[PDB]
Amino acid sequence: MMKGYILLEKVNIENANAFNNIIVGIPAITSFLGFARALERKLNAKEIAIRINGVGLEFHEYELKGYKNKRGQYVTSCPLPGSIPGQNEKKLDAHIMNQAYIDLNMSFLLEVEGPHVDMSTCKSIKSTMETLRIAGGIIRNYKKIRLIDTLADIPYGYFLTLRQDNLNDAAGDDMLDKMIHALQQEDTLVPIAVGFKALSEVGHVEGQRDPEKDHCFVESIFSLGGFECSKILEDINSCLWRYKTEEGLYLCTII
Amino acid sequence: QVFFPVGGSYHLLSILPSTVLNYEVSDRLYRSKIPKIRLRLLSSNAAST
Amino acid sequence: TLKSRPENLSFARCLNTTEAKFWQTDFLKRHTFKLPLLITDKAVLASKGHEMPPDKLEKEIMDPNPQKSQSCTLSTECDTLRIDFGIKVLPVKESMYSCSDYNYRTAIYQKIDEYIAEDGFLTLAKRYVNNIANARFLWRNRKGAEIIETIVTIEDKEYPSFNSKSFNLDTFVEDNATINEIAQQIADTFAGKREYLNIYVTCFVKIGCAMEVYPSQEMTFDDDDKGKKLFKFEGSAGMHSQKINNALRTIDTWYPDYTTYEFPIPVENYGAARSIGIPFRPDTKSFYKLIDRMILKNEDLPIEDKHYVMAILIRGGMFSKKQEK
Amino acid sequence: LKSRPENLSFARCLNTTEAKFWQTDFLKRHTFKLPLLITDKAVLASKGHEMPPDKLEKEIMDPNPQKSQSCTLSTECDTLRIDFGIKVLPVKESMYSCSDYNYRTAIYQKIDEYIAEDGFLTLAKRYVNNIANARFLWRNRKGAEIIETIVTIEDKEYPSFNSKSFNLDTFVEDNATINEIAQQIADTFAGKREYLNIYVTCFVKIGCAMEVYPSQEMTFDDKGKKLFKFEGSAGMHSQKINNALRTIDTWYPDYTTYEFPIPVENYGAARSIGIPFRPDTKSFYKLIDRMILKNEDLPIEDKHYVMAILIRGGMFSKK
RNA sequence: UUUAGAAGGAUUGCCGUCAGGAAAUUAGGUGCGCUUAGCAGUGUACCGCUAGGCGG
DNA sequence: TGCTAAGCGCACCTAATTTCCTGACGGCAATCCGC
Repeated sequence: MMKGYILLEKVNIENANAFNNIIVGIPAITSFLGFARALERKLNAKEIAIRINGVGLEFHEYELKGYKNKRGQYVTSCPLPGSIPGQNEKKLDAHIMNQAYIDLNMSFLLEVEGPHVDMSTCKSIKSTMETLRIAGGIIRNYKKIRLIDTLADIPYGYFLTLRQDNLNDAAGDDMLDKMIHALQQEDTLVPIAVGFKALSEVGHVEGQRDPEKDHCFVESIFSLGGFECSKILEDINSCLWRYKTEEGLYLCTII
Repeated sequence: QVFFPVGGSYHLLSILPSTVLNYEVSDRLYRSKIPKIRLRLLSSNAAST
Repeated sequence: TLKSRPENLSFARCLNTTEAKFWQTDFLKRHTFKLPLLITDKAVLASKGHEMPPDKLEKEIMDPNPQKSQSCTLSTECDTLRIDFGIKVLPVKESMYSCSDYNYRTAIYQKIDEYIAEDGFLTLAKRYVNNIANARFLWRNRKGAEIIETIVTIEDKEYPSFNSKSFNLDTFVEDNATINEIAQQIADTFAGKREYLNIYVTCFVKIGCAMEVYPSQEMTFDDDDKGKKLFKFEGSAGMHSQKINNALRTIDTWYPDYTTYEFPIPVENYGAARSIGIPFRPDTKSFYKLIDRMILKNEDLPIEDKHYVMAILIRGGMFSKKQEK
Repeated sequence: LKSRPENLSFARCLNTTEAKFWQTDFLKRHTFKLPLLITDKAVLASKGHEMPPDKLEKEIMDPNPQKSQSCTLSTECDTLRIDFGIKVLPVKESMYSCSDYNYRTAIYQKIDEYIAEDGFLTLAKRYVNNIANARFLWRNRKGAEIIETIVTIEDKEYPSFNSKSFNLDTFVEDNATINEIAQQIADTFAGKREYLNIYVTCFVKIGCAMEVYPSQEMTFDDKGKKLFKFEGSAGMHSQKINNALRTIDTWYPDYTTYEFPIPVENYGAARSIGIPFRPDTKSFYKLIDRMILKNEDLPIEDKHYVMAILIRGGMFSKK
C-alpha cells in the first residue's frame, strides 16, 4: 500500500528487564518486537491500519542498575520486594528472586506498511508511545518521531544484528561450548535472547491469561549478536529484526 | 505467560526456565574469561523451596 | 454468576513515577544555577557496639569495627538541593493488562464507571497532589530545612509553587487552588477522559551549606563487600521511583483503627506499612475481601472502602485467585 | 511492654559537616584565607619493626621504601583555619524505625519527662563546652600559641573563645556565651525550635611551615597513608568531630578513679584508656530495658547517658 | 498484546603512630623560504524647520 | 569585507645499575521459606 520507515528517536527506557535465565544485560528481542506489536495493535484500534513487520534496534547509552566492583565485575541491585501473592502474603518481609534491571536509550527504526504513511501517523505514534512500555520499563522521554528515507537521516548509534554464522562456525562440542569459544574469539559480540522453542504441543491448559487462544510451553533459545555503527551499515534491511515462525520454533531473525 | 505472533493469530507462551542449562553455564563460566555476572539473590531457603 | 476472581487478573500502575536526580544549587540563584551532586566513598572506624551474647561481649567489646560506607553531602558554597522527577498518570480502565474471565471484566468496568459517576477519582487525586505539595518524597531530606519549595509543571504550564513546610503530613488539605487545578487533571486522566498526563516535579530544599544529603540505598548482595551502597543515577545521586511512589501512596486514612493511630499509611493490600510491624487491614477491611464483597456478592460498600479499593487498583498488582494445583 | 521492637533505630540529632582546612596569618585572620593541600611524601626508612630472630639477621640493614602523604602550612602562614557546621535536630523526631507503637509512645513520654526536668541543657552545655575547648582539633591542639574558636548561628557571630583557657577534663557552666548557645541547642533538642544550624570557625596559631594533621582514610585490602581531601583541600571526617563533641560522659561507674570524660558509646568503650567502662548494668541496653520495659525512675546521670545515646543514634533492635 | 503485572534497604561509627633515595655522566654533525599585489568600498551620514515631509 | 596560492618539516646511536618497598587490631546487628 505504502511502505516506509518511521524512526522513534532516543527513547529513554527506565528500569527495563534484564534477566533471561543465563543473560544479564540487553533485554530479549521478543520484548522489543512486542513493543512493536503493541504499538501496532493500539494504532489499529484508533482506526489507523499499519502493519509493522521489521524493527531496527539502535543503542546510544545504557546503565545496568547496580555497581561495578573493584575487580571489574558487576553486582546487580533489586528493589525491595513488597507484598507478593501467595501463602506468605501477610508477612512484612518477602522473598527475593532472580531479577535484573537496565536503563536504555534506544532508537527504533520500524518497517511500516500501511495505506497512508504520513506525518499524521507519526503524531499517532507520539500519542501512542506514552501509554506503552519497552520490555517492562517506563518511557521517561523521547526526542522525536520522524520519517526517514535512506541510511543518512539515521542518527549515530550502534545497531544490533544477528551473527549466527559466527556461532555455527565455531570450535566444537555442544552449542554452549561453541558460544563460549566464539565469545572468547570475538570480544565485541554479545549473547542475545532471540525467541522460544516449544516443550509441549499446542493445546488448552488451565491457568492461561487468555482462555481462548492456543497455548504452548516454551524454553528460551539464545544466539549471538554484535554492534555495527550507523555509518558502516550497508543496505539497512540487515538491522531489521522480524518475526519468523516454524513448527515448534518461535524465532526472531534478521533475514 | 506471553503472546507470540503466529500467522495473523497469536499463541500464548508460558515460559518455563531451564535449571540444567543454568547449571552448565555456571560450570563452564567459572573456568573461562568471557564477561560474567554472579546473581547473589536466591537464599538457600528459597532454593530449597 | 461470578463465584471467584479470574485465574490471571493483573493490573498495571497508573501513577508511574520516574527515578530522581539530585542537584546542588544556591537559593538566591536557584532558577539559573545547577551543579552536579556526586556520591563520595567514606570509610569509617567504629566500635563493636551492637548487642551480642554475654560470652562474645567479653571477647569483643574493645575490638575495632572498620566498615565501608558511601555518603552524599553538599558543597561548601551551595546550600540547597534540587530534585527533579516526573510522573506518567494513566487511565485505570486501560491499565488492566490481563483478565481471563470476560464477566469479571464487565463487572469491574461497571464498578470503575460507577466510581467515575460518584467522586470521579478526585479525592484520591487531591491526596496524591497533597503528597507532592507537602514533599513527603523527601524522606530524610525534609528534616532540618529552612525553606522547601515544590514546583509542578503539567504539560508546559508552570503552576504557582508550594510552601511545603506549611502542610501537615497527617492532614490532607482540600481547599488550595493549585492542588485542585492539578488534581482535576489527574482525576480526568484516571477516568479515561485523557489518555495520559505528564507531570514534572522540581523541589528546592534549603538544608544548609555543607550538610548531608540522603539518597536511596541500593540492595546489593555481595559477599566480598557489605557496605552502604547508595544510588547513582547518570553519575549523580538520586532516589528510586519506588521510594517516591511509596511516599505518594501514603493517602490511606480509612483503616479500621485510624482514630487511635492518626497517621496516613501507604496503600497496600493487607495494610502493611514498613514502619509499624502489624498489618493494619488484616481480615475484614483488606482489599481481597473488600473487592469480593464489591464485585462478586454485589453490595454498595461505604465510600471509604471504595476509595481504598480504587487506590489499590491505581497502585496495581497481581490480583488473582488463590492459585490451585 | 515486653522486649524492644524487632526494627528499632535512631537518627542523629547533631549532624556535623565535614571539615575544610585553610591557612591564614593571625593578624590578618579576618580578611585572608588560602587553600591547604595534601602533598605526597615518599620516605626511605630503616627496618625498625620488630622481627623474629631468623628474620632480623637478614633484614636489619635493609632499606625500607615507604609511601605516605602529609599536610604542612606554607612559609608565609602561621595559622590553620578549620570550618565546619553543625545541624541540631529534635530528639523525638529522630526515631527512624519502631515496629511497635506502644514503644514509640513510651519513648516520647520519657523524653517529655526529661524535657520537664532538664530541657536538654546539661547535655547541650557539655556540647558547647566541646565546641569552646576545641577538642575537635585532635593532634592540632598540641603546640599552639593561640586558639580562637568563633561560633556563628544565623547571622550573629558570638564573642570568640580562648579555647586554651578551658581544661579538657572539666565542664564550665558559668560562661555567658556557652549558656546562650546551649539554650538554643536545648530548645532545638526539646522541640520548640525545629532545626538549628551552627557554623564553627577555629583559628589555630601553630607556626610557620608547621605540620597540619588531617584525618587519615581507612584502607581495607593489602597500604600507605591516604589523608582526607575535602573539595581538593585538606580536611577532617565528620565522624572525628562528632567523637570529640560526644566526649561528655562523666557518668560512668568508675569516674572517681579515672576523672576525665569519655565519648558516649553503648558499651562504654574508650580507645584512649583501653578498658570498657560500661560493660554491664550501666550500659544503654540495660538502661533502656529498665527505663521503658520495666518502668523505673533512673538517676538523672543515667538519664543524661540515655538521652546522649539517643542524640548519637544507632540500630538498637532485638531479634 | 513485551521472562507480562507488583515492590521504601535502612539506622550508627576516631585509622592511627614512624621514617636519609643515592652515587656517576660529551648530543652531535648538515642545510637557499620564495615569488606577487590600489586600503579600496562615495567612507560617509548635519545644520535647522508631536506623527510626517523639507532650505543648503 | 575581504585577509594567498605551492612545495615539505632528516638521516644514527641509544635511553643504567644495587638495595628494598612496615609492623597492629579489625571488617555489625535485622530481614528477605511454601507447604
